[PDB]
Amino acid sequence: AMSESVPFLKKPEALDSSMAGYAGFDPLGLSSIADIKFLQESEIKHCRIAMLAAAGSIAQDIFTFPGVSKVVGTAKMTGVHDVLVKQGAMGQILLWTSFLEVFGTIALLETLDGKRAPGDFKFDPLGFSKNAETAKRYQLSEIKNGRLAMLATGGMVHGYFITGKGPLELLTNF
Amino acid sequence: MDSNFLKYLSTAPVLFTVWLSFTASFIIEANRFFPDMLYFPM
Amino acid sequence: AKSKAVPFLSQPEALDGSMAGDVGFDPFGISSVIDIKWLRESELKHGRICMLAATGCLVQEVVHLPGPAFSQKMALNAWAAAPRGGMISILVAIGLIEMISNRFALTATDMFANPNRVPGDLGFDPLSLGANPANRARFELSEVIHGRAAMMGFSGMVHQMIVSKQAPIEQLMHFKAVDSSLMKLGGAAGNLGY
Amino acid sequence: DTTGFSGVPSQFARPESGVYPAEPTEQTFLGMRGPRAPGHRENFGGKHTATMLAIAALLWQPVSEAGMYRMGADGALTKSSFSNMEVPGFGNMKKAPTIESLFPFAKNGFDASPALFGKGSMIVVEDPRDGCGAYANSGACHTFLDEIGDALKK
Amino acid sequence: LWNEGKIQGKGVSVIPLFPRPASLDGTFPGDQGFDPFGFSSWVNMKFVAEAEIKHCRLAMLAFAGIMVESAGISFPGATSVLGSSKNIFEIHDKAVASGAMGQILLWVSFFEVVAGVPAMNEMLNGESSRIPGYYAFDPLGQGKGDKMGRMQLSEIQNGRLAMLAVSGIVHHTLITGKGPL
Amino acid sequence: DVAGLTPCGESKEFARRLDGSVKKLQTRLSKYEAGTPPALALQKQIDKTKNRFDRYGKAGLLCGTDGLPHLITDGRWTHSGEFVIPGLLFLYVAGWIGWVGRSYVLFARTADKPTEKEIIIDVPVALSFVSTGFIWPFSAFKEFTSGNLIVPADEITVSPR
Ligand code: CLA
Ligand code: CLA
Ligand code: CLA
Ligand code: CLA
Ligand SMILES: CCCCCCCCCCCCCCCCCC(=O)OC[C@H](CO[C@@H]1O[C@H](CO)[C@H](O)[C@H](O)[C@H]1O)OC(=O)CCCCCCCCCCCCCCCCC
Ligand SMILES: CCCCCCCCCCCCCCCC(=O)OC[C@H](COP(=O)(O)OC[C@@H](O)CO)OC(=O)CCCCCCCCCCCCCCC
Ligand code: KC2
Ligand SMILES: CC1=C(C#C/C(C)=C/C=C/C(C)=C/C=C/C=C(C)/C=C/C=C(\C)C#CC2=C(C)C[C@@H](O)CC2(C)C)C(C)(C)C[C@H](O)C1
Ligand SMILES: CC1=C(C#C/C(C)=C/C=C/C(C)=C/C=C/C=C(C)/C=C/C=C(\C)C#CC2=C(C)C[C@@H](O)CC2(C)C)C(C)(C)C[C@H](O)C1
Repeated sequence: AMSESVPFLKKPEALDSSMAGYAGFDPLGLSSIADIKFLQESEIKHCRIAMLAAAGSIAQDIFTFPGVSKVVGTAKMTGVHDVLVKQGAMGQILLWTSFLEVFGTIALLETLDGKRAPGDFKFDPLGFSKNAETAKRYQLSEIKNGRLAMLATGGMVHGYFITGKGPLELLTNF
Repeated sequence: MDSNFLKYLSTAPVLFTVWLSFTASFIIEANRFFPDMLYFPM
Repeated sequence: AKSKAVPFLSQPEALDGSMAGDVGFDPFGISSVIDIKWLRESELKHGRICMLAATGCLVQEVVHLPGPAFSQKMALNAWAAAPRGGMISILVAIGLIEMISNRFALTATDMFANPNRVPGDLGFDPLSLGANPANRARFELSEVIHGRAAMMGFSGMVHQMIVSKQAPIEQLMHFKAVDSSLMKLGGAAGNLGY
Repeated sequence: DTTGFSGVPSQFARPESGVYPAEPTEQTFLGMRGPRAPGHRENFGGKHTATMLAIAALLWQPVSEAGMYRMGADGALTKSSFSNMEVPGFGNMKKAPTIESLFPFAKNGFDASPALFGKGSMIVVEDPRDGCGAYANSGACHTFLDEIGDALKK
Repeated sequence: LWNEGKIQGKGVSVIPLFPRPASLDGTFPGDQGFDPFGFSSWVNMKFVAEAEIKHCRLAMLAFAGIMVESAGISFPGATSVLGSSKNIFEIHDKAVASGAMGQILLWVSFFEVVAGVPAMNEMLNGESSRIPGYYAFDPLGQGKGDKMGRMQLSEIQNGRLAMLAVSGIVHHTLITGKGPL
Repeated sequence: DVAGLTPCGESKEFARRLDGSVKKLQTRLSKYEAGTPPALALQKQIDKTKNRFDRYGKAGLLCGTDGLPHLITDGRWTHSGEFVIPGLLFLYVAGWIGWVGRSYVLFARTADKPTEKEIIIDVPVALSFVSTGFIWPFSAFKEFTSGNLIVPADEITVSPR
């Protein structure tokens, strides 16, 4: 048993193909250190938050909701955060996500108990995961897109620090 | 080190002299670095 | 039956290669007079304190809590500038941690009374990172080595702050060699005092 | 014999309890491994501690932002302390203890926030390197590596 | 190939002035006695073998880089931002000042942190049976018996020669003040 | 202030004590040349004398008519650093020494020859005991309530009357 993603390394002995997004990639042996269900839930959480963050960067560059331009002007990305901490916007977001995270704490503790799949909040209002094969295709897809957006978000915010522009106008200029 | 010489250094006059020489020495050092402590400073 | 660390000396008894970091290094034979369980408790305790302390010096140089009372880049100045009430709060909290974590078995005569008690093992694993028994041996080894390295490193940092009145990495980046006129070592009795 | 610092109370003629509880293995997130009562880790285990810490961190957000927020002529909000509210029925005590007495951030000048650090009293992050390199520097910046090079060429 | 008995293999001493020690084992690639100070008696043979192959590969790549940067050959725009000189030391110093050397340092360090240290730990513990220096990096074919017989020997010798030659070049350039080619 | 005494920082007789003590040293310094070892020594003494008087002046001590600092020991908290706090430090050390010596005497009773342990001390066991003394108040009080500090009156030898 050698890793399919890193061939000169051994299989990481806590990862199995029944997981979503499995490529045998754990060279530092972290899946042996922490509990794997915690790591999976942390990965999906990071994935979804970063997908929202990347889309928000793109959309914020394209358009902005009515009235927002007056309160926050030339500021963009991290720059708006400080202005919107002065107003009540950021605090209200923190409050409602924190409310959701209390139940997510209870959900994660049930996951570590072994009664819930990681990332399973059973949220499927529109019907997409009716069929099993499509559920698997979506599960692999959502981890893949979330990973891509994790690196994306990283790149976008660091480009903002370097240039002061942000993702779309950084494409337009330079 | 020889166990009989260590048993000699464990005798009462040797330990008494060493312990109170050590005691005398850190009182002397404490009064060298911190002299004239008439009161607990507070 | 010779020591591996010190090849010309004999292997000290109570050192049998079972403990992590056991390389046979006991030339003064402290383990023959003091029980090895107490010594490993003291080694792990010293090392953990130092690991935090070394990280404390480096991070305190870089990152600060807000306020003028916490703006001391040089760590030896932080001791005096940081609020006394909170520093003595730290000391009292440490004392309560010492009595509870040891379960009122603190004295040399009473600690390890329970045969279940293990040197350095206080039951501290909040996130169960030592749950896997495959990782147990190298974790024990790397904890012992990190502790030893950090004891030596913190000793160096404190006495280099004494010699050079600079925080440690700022000392590395604005380095100045010893004049030798200052910081004379000894000399209290050579000049007969004064 | 007694080796010294052995720790067994029977080798030092000390009275022991004679009761040495069996050591379990289960752990709690903000607690320790040790002898508990039966059923203790099922009600006050990791589930309890994580949920209670989560609720305390959620309820910190109103508490850290506590104050009397009132509107002026426009929608502009003014913040006031809860001391300014006067209770009407308790004799000579006119102002009354509130949540600002258990969490007095303002007196110590803390500017508490839901994240725990506000604009005022933000964490301070500086750069030790001081805008220069490891080696081959010029000016008011002379590293340890530069002194190694300086000594080797002299 | 292996050429056991003639070169490499076992019982071959390239400097008969030093007898071939019995500590040394005749089963490591490019191994031909040559152990004067008796290091193989006590060192881990796999660790020093991996270290020798890795030092060989840096030496070869460094030789290739020294020759190219001493022939004046460059990538487009490299000489615009870096210097136009061909002194290897000055190019290192200005590529440090440009951040290019920091980027190479970053990615080489990342490769060691996530792949070099696990490959070392597994190869020395005895959990993976990876031969020293192997990273399954054979994209352009050239595998089979020749790779484990003659090519293995070629890598070890060409690298030892590259080590000697690069040490030679850097010392000669420093004393003369002038580079090669 | 307390008991008609004067704080040492404003008593004029404390000031005359300091001035006379420094003139006594300066007239001895007037017989030596500048860089000599007796001159350096006397200047170090003058600095030490001035430091001591300055420190006593700012410490809250109360000088008498004589100008010498007096100690107030009635229990008031403004003067606790003169008897109450040094006394707490003493009782901790003294109780430590007593607890540690008692623990060694009880260990030595259970030995092969109990009187050989007291003229030839078992230094590892005795150092084990000297380390235990830091929590002597709790150890000694628990010893008391568990009926192990005090022995009953009928296991103690007494005179016939
Ligand atoms: C990590 C996620 C993240 C974070 C921290 C922020 C933070 C912020 N955004 Mg951005 N934004 C995000 C995602 C994010 N956004 C997404 C996903 C979009 C849409 C593609 C946008 C589009 C957007 C615009 C257009 C604007 C902001 C603005 C702002 C600022 C004020 C908040 C506001 O009114 O936003 C409004 C944002 C929204 C209403 C979109 C919220 C998206 C939610 C998360 C979708 C969730 C639905 C999903 C099905 C889950 C259902 C819940 C269920 C589980 C119960 C603040 C800087 C404003 C600003 O200051 O710009 C200068 C502004 O004009 N955001
Ligand atoms: C009985 C509970 C109690 C109470 C009422 C106080 C009250 C006080 N403490 Mg605290 N303190 C306590 C326990 C307590 N302390 C304990 C147990 C410790 C030891 C760990 C400390 C250590 C401590 C320090 C070091 C300082 C105080 C300070 C203060 C004063 C100002 C607080 C302030 O402005 O908060 C508002 C500010 C905050 C909420 C900022 C919080 C900063 C973060 C959370 C620090 C990170 C903690 C860190 C991870 C610790 C881990 C170790 C721990 C687990 C053992 C206030 C008189 C400060 C002081 O005296 O200033 C005048 C000060 O410098 N305290
Ligand atoms: C003459 C040089 C030489 C030789 C004989 C080998 C031989 C080998 N290597 Mg090594 N290797 C080398 C250089 C070399 N390597 C260098 C410099 C690097 C760093 C980039 C590597 C990195 C490397 C890895 C990471 C791994 C190997 C492995 C292997 C083995 C299998 C691969 C194979 O057979 O393809 C070898 C094919 C060739 C040598 C064809 C020739 C290509 C030439 C050398 C390129 C020349 C570049 C350029 C033109 C420079 C000249 C101009 C300059 C002066 C300006 C084999 C033992 C694998 C192994 O089994 O390890 C034990 C493995 O996993 N090698
Ligand atoms: C550590 C042993 C020890 C202990 C716990 C006590 C305890 C006591 N003694 Mg005894 N005593 C001791 C040693 C000890 N003594 C020795 C060595 C001598 C000979 C000098 C005496 C002579 C003595 C007299 C004459 C009197 C007491 C009295 C008392 C009582 C009141 C406290 C006091 O007056 O202290 C007084 C202490 C001394 C006069 C001498 C103490 C000398 C040193 C400081 C202590 C011994 C240190 C010992 C070597 C410890 C080694 C420990 C090591 C092996 C680990 C108390 C019962 C008094 C009493 O009966 O009151 C009711 C009293 O009148 N003691
Ligand atoms: C999921 C987590 C991912 C994390 C990924 C990041 C971490 C990955 C691991 C990283 C491990 C460390 C790698 C380096 C990181 C920082 C890179 C960096 O830019 O560094 C920063 C510094 C340089 O800093 C430079 O400063 C210049 C201005 O002066 C530039 O303008 C830039 O600021 C910067 O490039 O790097 C060093 O100082 C390196 C010193 C040398 C280190 C070894 C060099 C290679 C070995 C050969 C040396 C032989 C010496 C022999 C004896 C000589 C005696 C004199
Ligand atoms: C495991 C931890 C290891 C710790 C290692 C210690 C590192 C630092 C040690 C000193 C470094 C170099 C010293 C040169 C400095 C030096 O030698 O100065 C010399 C000084 C005496 O002064 P002189 O007579 O040399 O004056 C000379 C003239 O040139 C100047 O007037 O020697 C001492 O006595 C000082 C040390 C105190 C002696 C007592 C120490 C306390 C005793 C405690 C019990 C014993 C502990 C061990 C005692 C040795
Ligand atoms: C409604 C009342 C109540 C509240 C609001 C509350 C809040 C929190 C918070 C909130 C920030 C944390 C972080 C927390 C954590 C722990 N609680 Mg909990 N707790 C409450 C009730 C009880 C009882 C009755 C017990 C208990 C225990 C523990 C143990 C130790 C277990 C061990 O170490 O084995 C830990 C770590 C047991 C105990 O031993 O306490 C000494 C025990 O019997 N708790 N608790
Ligand atoms: C027990 C023992 C061990 C040990 C150990 C050791 C050495 C432990 C040391 C532990 C330490 C250093 C703990 C530090 C805690 C700091 C706190 C809580 C800061 C609070 C800041 C506050 C409240 C504020 C404020 C504010 C003020 C007032 C006003 C503003 O202008 C500024 C500001 C906004 C910031 C170990 C574990 C190693 C092993 C073994 O088991 C034995
Ligand atoms: C175990 C446990 C967990 C945990 C945890 C924690 C808190 C782990 C943290 C561990 C840490 C902080 C380790 C730090 C080690 C420091 C070292 C080795 C420094 C050595 C310095 C040297 C050699 C030097 C030097 C220097 C000198 C003298 C000269 C200077 O001029 C310069 C220089 C700087 C070079 C958690 C809580 C997560 C839960 C889990 O369930 C169980």
